[PDB]
Amino acid sequence: NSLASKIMTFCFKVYGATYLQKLLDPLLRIVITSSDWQHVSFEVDPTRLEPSESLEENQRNLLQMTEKFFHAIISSSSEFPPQLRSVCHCLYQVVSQRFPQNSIGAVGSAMFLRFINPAIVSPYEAGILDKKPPPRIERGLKLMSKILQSIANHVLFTKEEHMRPFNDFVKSNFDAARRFFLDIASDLALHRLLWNNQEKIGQYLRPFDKMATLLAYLGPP
Amino acid sequence: EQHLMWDDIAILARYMLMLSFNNSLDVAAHLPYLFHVVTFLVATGPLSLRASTHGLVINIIHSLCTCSQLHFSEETKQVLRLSLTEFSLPKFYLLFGISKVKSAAVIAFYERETFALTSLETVTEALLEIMEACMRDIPTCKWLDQWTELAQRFAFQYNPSLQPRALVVFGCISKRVSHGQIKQIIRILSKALESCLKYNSQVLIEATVIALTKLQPLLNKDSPLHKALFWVAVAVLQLD
Repeated sequence: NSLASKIMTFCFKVYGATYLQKLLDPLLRIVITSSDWQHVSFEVDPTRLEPSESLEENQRNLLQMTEKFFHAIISSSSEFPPQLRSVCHCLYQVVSQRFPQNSIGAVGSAMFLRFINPAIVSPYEAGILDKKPPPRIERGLKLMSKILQSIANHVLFTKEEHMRPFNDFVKSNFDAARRFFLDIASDLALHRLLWNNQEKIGQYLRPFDKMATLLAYLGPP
Repeated sequence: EQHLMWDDIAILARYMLMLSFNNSLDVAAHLPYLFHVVTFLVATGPLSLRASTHGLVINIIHSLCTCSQLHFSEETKQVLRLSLTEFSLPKFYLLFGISKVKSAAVIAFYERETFALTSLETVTEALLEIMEACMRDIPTCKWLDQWTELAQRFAFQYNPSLQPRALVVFGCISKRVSHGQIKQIIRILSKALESCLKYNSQVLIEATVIALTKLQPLLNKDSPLHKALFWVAVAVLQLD
């Protein structure tokens, strides 16, 4: 988390809120209102698994939910708002000056890590839902975002042994997300903030001096 | 301050402060001549005269923001408003040889900072940015040309007290220069170094070198003098 990292997440926030909200809310309501009928469980950690539930069955439940969630994101190119498409392309070109090889990967990871996945894990706090989903859904959404991040980072699971069974799923969807990233990446009391940090703006190495006066006239009122 | 006519100048500077608020009616014919007076006076003499001379500039800038005869743009007016703000800063107090005071006004109505020409350079470019901003809006004026002539006259003529100040100003304000003017400046530098064989001389050397600094961006692209001035600088550094 640096200032430029804050700037990027802010642009995703103020421009993609309506984008995420209308994209994830239908799938979430299908996961809660529907499929609450059965004992849907996404628990794939064996040491955490109840004796009554089945590992093979829960593993399928996770991949099905992850599949339609991933499909809805990849197929959402025609609904991507233009302000972000400008942010990701601006991010695409600047890194390409120093890392021209696979520079598109950095855009897609930050896209999923700082924008898509945090709203998937916590839909209520992101403003997408009216209340938190049931506890069994919250465990599945957290596990799904771990899979979706592996796809975005183009890296297999190598840490937790219970996420390796999904490596075949993430290895196949590598380039589908890579195509989606290549798509979206191609085309106030300010004076109160100014004067509070105005002290010694001229520490550099004309405009900083000029600026100190406007800060002293506007801010001190 | 020693000069045979110092009192006569000091008196007129006093009048000029009082007049300067009424100069809100006056400035349009005068503005160059007032900065010519500022240029010589800017930090000189007893502290009350310095305070007066700071006030003189403040009041002139304010007068340029409101003369009912003028029609400056919102950009030009904003530049002047920000200039008033800038001249009100402690930085400009030190430039005018004011230190140890809350308000220049109070003292206006010695601990000479032994005058640093770099301070006059700073003032002069600020007054130049004021004049330039205005001159865009008033195409029918001759102000900078008259200031150039007035400063030029005093820069080139022999007068140990004023000539350094004038050279600094001439250099700062000018928009063109000739090899014959540079010859006169470097001849002044040389004559000032002869006088060092025989403080005032040193201030004249500093002035000529500052003048050469401002003047050298003006010189013609194929002039030898750009290369020559590097050695003028080297020789100056050698002085210690």
